[PDB]
Amino acid sequence: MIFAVRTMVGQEKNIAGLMASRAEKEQLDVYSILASESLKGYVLVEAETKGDVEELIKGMPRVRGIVPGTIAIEEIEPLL
Amino acid sequence: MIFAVRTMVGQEKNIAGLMASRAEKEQLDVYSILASESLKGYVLVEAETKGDVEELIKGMPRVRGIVPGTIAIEEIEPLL
Repeated sequence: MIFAVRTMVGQEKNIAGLMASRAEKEQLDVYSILASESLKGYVLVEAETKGDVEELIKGMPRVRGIVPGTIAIEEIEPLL
Repeated sequence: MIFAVRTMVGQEKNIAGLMASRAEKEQLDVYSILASESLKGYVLVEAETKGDVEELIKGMPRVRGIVPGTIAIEEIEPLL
């Protein structure tokens, strides 16, 4: 599933970097990460479960939470 | 411009994490980063110049280099 993680605007790359580090370190089932200045205040994360992402972002400063529901891949390209 | 950085297969997320950290730390003009297990051996990087990406990946273990030319955004979605 693709999830949108809501972040402070401008912290997208910083949080994506922290996510990638934590995902491999904690061996979370996180498959893809997208950060872009063109997508303000969101980091897109492909993961097996919502639980994976909840654990991924736990205690992360400047992360607000996960957008309810999932993101269809079709939503992504136009936003970029 | 969008660049494809060629990596060792399986190190895509690890390198993306290192990239995000280095980009903000060195204040490189790197705008977007995409890593995905679905895209084997490549990390996609949006940057102002090729120079930015060359500096981004400098001395990075498990990075082979930059794919010649640039990537049209249309190439991205089908590969995912």
